[PDB]
Amino acid sequence: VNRDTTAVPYVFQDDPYLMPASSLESRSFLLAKKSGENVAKFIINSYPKYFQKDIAEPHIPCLMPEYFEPQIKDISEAALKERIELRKVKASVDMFDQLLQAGTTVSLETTNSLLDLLCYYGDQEPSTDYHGVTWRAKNNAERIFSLMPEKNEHSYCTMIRGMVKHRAYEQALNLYTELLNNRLHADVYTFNALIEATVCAINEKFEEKWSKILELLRHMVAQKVKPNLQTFNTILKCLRRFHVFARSPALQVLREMKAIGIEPSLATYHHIIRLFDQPGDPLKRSSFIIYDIMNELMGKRFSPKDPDDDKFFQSAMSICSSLRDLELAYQVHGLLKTGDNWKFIGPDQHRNFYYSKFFDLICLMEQIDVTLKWYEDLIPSAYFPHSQTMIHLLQALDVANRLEVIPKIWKDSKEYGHTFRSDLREEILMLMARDKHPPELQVAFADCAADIKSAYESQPIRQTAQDWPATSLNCIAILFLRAGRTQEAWKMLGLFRKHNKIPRSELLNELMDSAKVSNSPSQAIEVVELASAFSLPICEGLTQRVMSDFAINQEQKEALSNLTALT
Amino acid sequence: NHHTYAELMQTLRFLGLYRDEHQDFMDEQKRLKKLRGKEKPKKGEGKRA
Amino acid sequence: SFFTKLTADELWKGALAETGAGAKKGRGKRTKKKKRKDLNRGQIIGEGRYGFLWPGLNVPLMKNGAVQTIAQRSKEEQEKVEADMIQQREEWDRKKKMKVKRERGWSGNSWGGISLGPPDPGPCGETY
Amino acid sequence: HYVDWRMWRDVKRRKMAYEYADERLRINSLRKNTILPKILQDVADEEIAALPRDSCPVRIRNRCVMTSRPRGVKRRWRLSRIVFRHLADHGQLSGIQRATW
Amino acid sequence: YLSGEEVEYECYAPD
Amino acid sequence: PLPVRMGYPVKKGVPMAKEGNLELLKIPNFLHLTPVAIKKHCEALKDFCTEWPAALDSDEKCEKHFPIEIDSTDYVSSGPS
Amino acid sequence: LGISIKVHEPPRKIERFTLLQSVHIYKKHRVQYEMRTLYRCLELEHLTGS
Amino acid sequence: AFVIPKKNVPTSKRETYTEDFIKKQIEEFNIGKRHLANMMGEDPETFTQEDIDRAIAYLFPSGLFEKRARPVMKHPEQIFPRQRAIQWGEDGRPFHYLFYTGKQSYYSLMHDVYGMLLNLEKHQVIGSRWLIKEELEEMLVEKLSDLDYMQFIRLLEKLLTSQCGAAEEEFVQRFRRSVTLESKKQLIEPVQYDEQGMAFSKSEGKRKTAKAEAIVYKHGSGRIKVNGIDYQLYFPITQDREQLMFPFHFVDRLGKHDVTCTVSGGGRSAQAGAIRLAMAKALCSFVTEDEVEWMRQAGLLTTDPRVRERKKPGQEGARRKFTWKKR
Amino acid sequence: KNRAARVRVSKGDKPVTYEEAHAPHYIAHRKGWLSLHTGNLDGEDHAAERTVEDVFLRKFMWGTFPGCLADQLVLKRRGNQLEICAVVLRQLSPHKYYFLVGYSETLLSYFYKCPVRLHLQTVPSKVVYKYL
RNA sequence: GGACCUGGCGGUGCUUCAUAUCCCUCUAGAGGAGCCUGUUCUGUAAUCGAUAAACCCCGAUCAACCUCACCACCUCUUGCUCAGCCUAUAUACCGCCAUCUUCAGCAAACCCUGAUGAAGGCUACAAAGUAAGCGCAAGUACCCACGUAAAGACGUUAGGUCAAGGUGUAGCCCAUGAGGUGGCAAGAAAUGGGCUACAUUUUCUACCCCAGAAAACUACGAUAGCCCUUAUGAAACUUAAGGGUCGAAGGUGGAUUUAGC
Ligand SMILES: [K+]
Ligand SMILES: [K+]
Ligand SMILES: [K+]
Ligand SMILES: [K+]
Ligand SMILES: [K+]
Ligand SMILES: [K+]
Ligand SMILES: [Mg+2]
Ligand SMILES: [Mg+2]
Ligand SMILES: [Mg+2]
Ligand SMILES: [Mg+2]
Ligand SMILES: [Mg+2]
Ligand SMILES: [Mg+2]
Ligand SMILES: [Mg+2]
Ligand SMILES: [Mg+2]
Ligand SMILES: [Mg+2]
Ligand SMILES: [Mg+2]
Ligand SMILES: [Mg+2]
Ligand SMILES: [Mg+2]
Ligand SMILES: [Mg+2]
Ligand SMILES: [Mg+2]
Ligand SMILES: [Mg+2]
Ligand SMILES: [Mg+2]
Ligand SMILES: [Mg+2]
Ligand SMILES: [Mg+2]
Ligand SMILES: [Mg+2]
Ligand SMILES: [Mg+2]
Ligand SMILES: [Mg+2]
Repeated sequence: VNRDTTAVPYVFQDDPYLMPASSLESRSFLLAKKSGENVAKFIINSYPKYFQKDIAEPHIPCLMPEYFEPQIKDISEAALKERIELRKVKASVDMFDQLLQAGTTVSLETTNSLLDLLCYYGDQEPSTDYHGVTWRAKNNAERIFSLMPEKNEHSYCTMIRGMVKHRAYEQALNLYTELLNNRLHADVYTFNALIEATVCAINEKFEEKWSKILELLRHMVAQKVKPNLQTFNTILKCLRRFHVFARSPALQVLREMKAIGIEPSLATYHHIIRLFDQPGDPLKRSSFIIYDIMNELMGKRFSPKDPDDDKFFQSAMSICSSLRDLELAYQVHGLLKTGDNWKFIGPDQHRNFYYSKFFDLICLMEQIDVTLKWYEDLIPSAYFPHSQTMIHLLQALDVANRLEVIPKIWKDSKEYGHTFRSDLREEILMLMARDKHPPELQVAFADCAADIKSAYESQPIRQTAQDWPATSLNCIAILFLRAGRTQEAWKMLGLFRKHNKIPRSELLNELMDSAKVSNSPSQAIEVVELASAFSLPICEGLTQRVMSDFAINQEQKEALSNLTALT
Repeated sequence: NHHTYAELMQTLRFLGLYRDEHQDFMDEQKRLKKLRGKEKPKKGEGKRA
Repeated sequence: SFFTKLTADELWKGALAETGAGAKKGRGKRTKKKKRKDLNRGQIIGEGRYGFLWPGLNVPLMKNGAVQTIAQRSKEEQEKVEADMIQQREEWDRKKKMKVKRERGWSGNSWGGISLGPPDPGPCGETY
Repeated sequence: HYVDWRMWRDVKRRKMAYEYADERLRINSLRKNTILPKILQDVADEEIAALPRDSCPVRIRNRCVMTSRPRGVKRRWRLSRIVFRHLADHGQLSGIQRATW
Repeated sequence: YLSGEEVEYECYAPD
Repeated sequence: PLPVRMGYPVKKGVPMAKEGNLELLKIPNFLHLTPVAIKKHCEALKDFCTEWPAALDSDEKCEKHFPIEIDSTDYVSSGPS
Repeated sequence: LGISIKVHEPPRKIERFTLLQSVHIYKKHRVQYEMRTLYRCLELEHLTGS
Repeated sequence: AFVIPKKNVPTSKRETYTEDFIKKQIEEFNIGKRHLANMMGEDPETFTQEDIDRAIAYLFPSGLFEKRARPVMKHPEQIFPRQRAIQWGEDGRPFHYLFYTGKQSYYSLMHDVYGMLLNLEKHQVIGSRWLIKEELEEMLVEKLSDLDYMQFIRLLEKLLTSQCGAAEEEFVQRFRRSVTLESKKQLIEPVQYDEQGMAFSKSEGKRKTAKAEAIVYKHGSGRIKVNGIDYQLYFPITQDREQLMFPFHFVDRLGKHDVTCTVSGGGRSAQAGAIRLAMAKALCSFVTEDEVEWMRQAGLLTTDPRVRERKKPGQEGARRKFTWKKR
Repeated sequence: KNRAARVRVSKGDKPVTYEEAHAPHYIAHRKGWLSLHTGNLDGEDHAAERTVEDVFLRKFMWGTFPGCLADQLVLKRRGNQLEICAVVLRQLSPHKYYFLVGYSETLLSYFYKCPVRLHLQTVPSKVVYKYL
């Protein structure tokens, strides 16, 4: 089975009233559903006795309540280990202090397991359901560490990693000196964090920072420590600041990964992609970096190795739009569609950005017959469009001279939450009323303008004053005339005076043609009366046209004389 | 387990997630009986003392 | 027992006693009559005694662009909510107690002389 | 929260009977044969008679689980005739219908 | 009787 | 996308439409098991199957080589257990 | 899948039982219910365990 | 203005289906017809109503005993009841000159039949029946009384007795519905041949819960075997043997055929009855057509429908009631 | 006179649904069952337990979606899956329906120790079969 | 008080009817005997409900304890329950039903007649009625299209059930609530229904229909009484089954009465 293009994603309720009709509701409907699940889990864990009857065979461990409270109330080492597994930072510290004051021996493995908890969360309690730098100067972690009687390599390593995680870059480098003075050897994970601190500790020129890092890497070779993927990924992530200076050094890291035997992940290329994608002219370098990166990734199935693997596709598509290369965009999307690579697209914000840049590049550089196939395959099945993509789609229909689809784009626009977007309704009306069309099309454009008119009339800002742009009124009126709904067009002329919007020259001339056909002198004067209010120069010439074209009654002649008096 | 069912749904009502129409009906009858003077006596302070 | 409970419609149909030999021949008269009340009228889904604030049910889901978390009203803040609901209940009762009194006829208990308004509009858009 | 005090007593009788089932089974085995001496069986008679009265399973009553009706109960659904019919007549019991033939 | 006289727009994706 | 109706109609009436039709909701439908789907499903399940020995053409030949027969029964019911 | 299959319909079973109609007395008035179990038997032959 | 509870007749009113409604229901059926054909992987062009009903029964299996309550996807013409057309135009003038009778279609027919009877004067059974009132009420698209139906039939009969011509004969046949009679002629079993080449026929019979299958050989000496036993040993009761004699005796063929029959279920009498029916049905293959009609008229070829009646609750037996207690 | 599950004739102003309009003798003839499981088939066990669960779920959903249910629930069991199919109204905001779906599916999955899914079909108004 | 209408009633007329149906006719019964079981009455410290048709092997597809709601004695008091109550009221009710119904009618909305009185509204060669809906019908279930089920409106009997559960009103809250132990349920008698009989179309045995014996004080006939054993249970003179012993009334049942096409 393949994706159903007429449906919204499977997570939503398949019901016309409950299906999301916009990108905002797509995000909010899932958050409301997750909120309901959290409220259920909150109750399940708060009142576990109601949910303890197990009638399932085989047993389902994942449908039983969770118990987050320690059940050992004795003061001993085996009771501390329980509070460390539950990740009780305060209880574990209190239990560790009392245990220490009593004079009982606490093992080293356990003392380290307490630092791993404090050093990771920063002496703060992890988030629960319901009851700048963050390396607190007064922190239990540093205290317990000092009081510690015997300190092994692992004790320092967890202190150095915790400091860097919480942005205490300067303290972590100072602690890295003691480890060396004590003839100890750190691990790769400690070195990964120290590379992050070397770059972020102080602001200096690239050459200074690039000389320290190479010293850390050489130290890692002296200590017989082998670098992992995150070692190289941290270097490339940290070189993002220097941009142009780090472009060639960054490519030296990539070539080193290949030789050593570490395999670049999606994150490894995301960092290189972002490093080379600096504001400027991308053609000079970014062109051949993305073309070579995709030839390497062609036909490769990916596995999660780095936390930043879900950012490559969003980054790669962003450059394809910048370069305006549709062949490359298909290769990026082709890579996303091989095997299970589609799961690396990222969160909802990254999924909507990826498809916006991808589709907006299709509408621009792709044939309109294929553009409308992607429009059907992606929307709403893959993502809900932003109002700027509906505009990019209309601009593509205009360039292709296929305007019979405009009424469909408006129908879909409403179903995607763009009923009350001003930039969109103006764009639709301007294209429809730009030029005259055969009677069949003109009638269709007047049924759409009518529905747009209703949208302007029933805006949610109707509580406040209604904003009727000048272009919108002129276009909606012109479309009614060209369709033969003159009765509706004549009624709208009042709205030019009510809102004080200048009538367009074309609208006034076409109104005369509808009058000369109906041979109604009063209406023709009503037109000259309108243009006279705004003091348009064409009016004085139009009054001459009205005289000859239409029979002027004495009252009408005096009325024109009154406007002539104004002239 | 009638305890579990009664205790669970009573708890869910206090949490605002379950509407017990029967319980609401009983609560309105008990409220209007106080205004009528027919209130439950205190244990030990019954009409016989 | 939870399983012995009934719906409001069943409870009111029983309590009101509108079907029966009493109501067949008007064998029972009603100076005091049980009056049906909708007890779900002013009730909000998600609102309970404990005063929990469920994001997406009884409070907004997002606040300041971020998803709200489970919260509970303070004991003082919850008393006000309860008091406000009781006053809203007496106000609603006061709105039903305020009924516009119609003019009487030839006598206070007589129907004679009372206006019934204009006759109903006929099927073919006829009016009176 | 059980339907009535009579259902609550049966709940306790079923719980106590479950706790003493093995003990009663073992003692009864000593009484239900012609192999062991009467002196031993007479002592076993006294032992099982000294167990709590509500441990005896003959005192358990199959009451309606929703109304506690002690008679007119259908064992398969554990419901009284009245409650069963209410559910059956509203189409809420899978596969059950009125029988005409 | 005498005591008391007895007692629209739909749009997609509304916010 | 089918104008399917269900329900015993009232006098001079028609079976109820599909919208809000509980009788159609009560049916265990087979929309997921259309002949087109079954054939596509079974093409993917062929890689999981093995070939019966050609030598065992008849029951008498199976009895000769495999004289013991073991019968066991599995029961598929609906419920948590 | 290339499996040899035969089908037949074993005879149906109808289990009937009687209940009182009234809540109280009126013994001679009953309501009778039934459960109908219908069968289909697919008989597959000469297939491997996989 | 005083608010007497406002009235609404439309609530319980019927929903009339305007012609535009049916026109759009047919567009949905044609689109759905192609969807259903696509679901089942069949050609949409040759997709018939029999295929639709088969596909709907598979996709939406319903065991409801009443077929009218089962899922259906039919052409709107079939589904929606036929709607009487407008009986006047925009100016309000009725189209038919007999409108104000309220029965323009019925009284127009009486006028046409009465007019034909007049012209005749100025000029001068087994396989067909008259249509029933419910069929006349559909040709006319009106509701009719019983006496209205009789008056129309009495007027048509009065037209046949006259010297009605061809024009007056096509008209009457519009109201004559052919009655298709099933033939009571007994179906003859095929004559088979055994390994030895002896001709025989085979049939079956049922009496109460007894089921019998008899093989009657074309030639024989009168031997009857019941479950491998001689008939007089299997049926020691003289009445059961008389039942076996009845078919052969009735056609004068005692001692001319050999029979091997198997019988199961029922009692001794029901088994003899089932064998009687099985032997008679098989014996019909070796007698003339006239003899088969004589056996039919003698009750030898009819399955007896008399089976035990169920007991009802609240009474002692199938019919016997409990004693009406002394008052 | 029989009373069981019979909406009685009135003045022609009472709207009844298809299910409400059919007395018990029409069960399996004109109307189907509101729950389908294997407990009531011959040779099958645990009918009592399936019956109690069904009675609870109907009360739970009635009070969990107060004023929203437009018809009786249809309960389906396949294997250990429990599917709840409900016809609801279009008055509550979609956010509140998604909250209650997530909440109800989770709470019922932990209560009965089985994967539970809730399927909502919305109708603008209660579907009326006839006016009795 | 006058006139009239409606209803009820008439030891009120005529006419045609009932199809297992009012009478006779047909078949097997009840009414007499024993036993089983229900009710009444009496008895007991010791439930309740049903109780003319439409109660009386009825709520019970079921009481040795339990069940249980009763009686006696003892005990507990925020009590399995954000208490509890089988306490009063079915003449406040829902729920589920009886009953005519072994019926075919009920009926909104309109229209017309009687002076626009209470009232009435049909004639087919037709003279003011039209009628949604409900019931019947149709359809469906069982073995058919037959039959049997099912279905059977509105209304009648303030019909039955607060003790299925729920619940209005009133009442109890150291008691009208809760628990424990033991105990009640018998028969002077009357009566309803049923079972077994009184026998020869029978009894016993073999057999499942070609037999041999029995056949009036050792026959037919108790499923009763008494004794023993076994089964279930913790508990059995008590419940059930079996054996032994015993061998009674009964000799085909008045008025009257039940069911069956
Ligand atoms: K009279
Ligand atoms: K007798
Ligand atoms: K009642
Ligand atoms: K009650
Ligand atoms: K009460
Ligand atoms: K008797
Ligand atoms: Mg007054
Ligand atoms: Mg018992
Ligand atoms: Mg009989
Ligand atoms: Mg009845
Ligand atoms: Mg007698
Ligand atoms: Mg009594
Ligand atoms: Mg009484
Ligand atoms: Mg009474
Ligand atoms: Mg009576
Ligand atoms: Mg006791
Ligand atoms: Mg007792
Ligand atoms: Mg009491
Ligand atoms: Mg009553
Ligand atoms: Mg029939
Ligand atoms: Mg019947
Ligand atoms: Mg019928
Ligand atoms: Mg009474
Ligand atoms: Mg007491
Ligand atoms: Mg004896
Ligand atoms: Mg014993
Ligand atoms: Mg003797």
